[PDB]
Amino acid sequence: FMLELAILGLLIESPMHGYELRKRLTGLLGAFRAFSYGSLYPALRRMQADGLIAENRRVYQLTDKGRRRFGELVADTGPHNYTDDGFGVHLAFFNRTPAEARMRILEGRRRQVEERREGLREAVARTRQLHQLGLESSEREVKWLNELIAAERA
Amino acid sequence: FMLELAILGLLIESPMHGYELRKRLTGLLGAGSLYPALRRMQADGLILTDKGRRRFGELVADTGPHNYTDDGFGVHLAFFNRTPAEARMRILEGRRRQVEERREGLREAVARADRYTRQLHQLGLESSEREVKWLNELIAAERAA
Repeated sequence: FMLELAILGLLIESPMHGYELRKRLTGLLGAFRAFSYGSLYPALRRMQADGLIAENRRVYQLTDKGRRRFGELVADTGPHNYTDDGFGVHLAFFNRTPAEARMRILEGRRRQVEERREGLREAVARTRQLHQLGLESSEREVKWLNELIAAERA
Repeated sequence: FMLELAILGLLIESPMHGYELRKRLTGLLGAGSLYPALRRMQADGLILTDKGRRRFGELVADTGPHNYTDDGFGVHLAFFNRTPAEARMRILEGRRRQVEERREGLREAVARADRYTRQLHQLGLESSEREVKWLNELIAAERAA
C-alpha cells in the first residue's frame, strides 16, 4: 500500500524514468541505499497490469485509473499509515491529503508514538542506556506531533 | 529470528513461568505468546538445561547481522554481562555501521528541501546522532582495559 501510494504520488507530480523513481523512493524513506530494484520493478509490472501506470529504464506515466487510485489512497487513514515508513510516505503527500484525513493520520501516528514512549518509560523502570535514548526521541516526536495537531485545528 | 537467546538468557537467571518471561521479554520494547518457541525449545532439550547452558554460550558469542537490528541489538546488549569482550566489540561496531547508514540517509534526506517531512527527518537525524555518539563512548570504554 505504502509502496503504491509512494509510486502513484510521485508519478502524479510528473512522468519519470525508472532511475528517478528509485532515487525519489529512497528519498521518501531516508535509507542511504537505492530502493531495491527487485522490489520496485515487480510493483511496476503489477501496477501496469492493473492499469494504474503505462510505460513508454523507460519512462513511466500515470493513467486515469491511476489518478483515481491515488485519490483513494491519499484519503486513506488506516493503520498502514501510522508506521514509521507508512507515516513518512503519507506525510510527503499531505499537500494532496484532505484536512480530515490529515488530522486522523496525525492522531493515529500520535497513538503509535505515545505507546512506544509508554513501553520505553516502563522499560526504564529497572544496563540498557539505549531505552533512555529511545525515550527522549519519542518525547521529541510526540511534542512535534502535538504541535502539528494543534496547527491543523487552527 | 533468534528469539531463543532472549529466552535462554532470561531462563538461566531464575527458571520462571510466563509471569516474568513475557513480562521481561516484553520489556525489550514495550506495550506476545513465546509459547510455541518454549514447546520447541523444550523438545530440543534446551529448557534451562545443560544443553541449554551450552546453546546460550554459542548464541551470546554470535556477532552476525541478526545482532545489529534494533531488537537484535537491545536483546544482545541485555546479556553483555555474559558476552566475550571480542564479541561485544564486534556487535557494537556492527550496530554502529547500521546507525551510521541510517544517519546518512537522513542527513541526505534533510538536504533535499515540504517543511513537514523535513522536520521529521531532522528529528530522525538528531536521534541517530545521539545514538552514534553513545556507541562511540561505549566502544571507547571497551578498548580501555
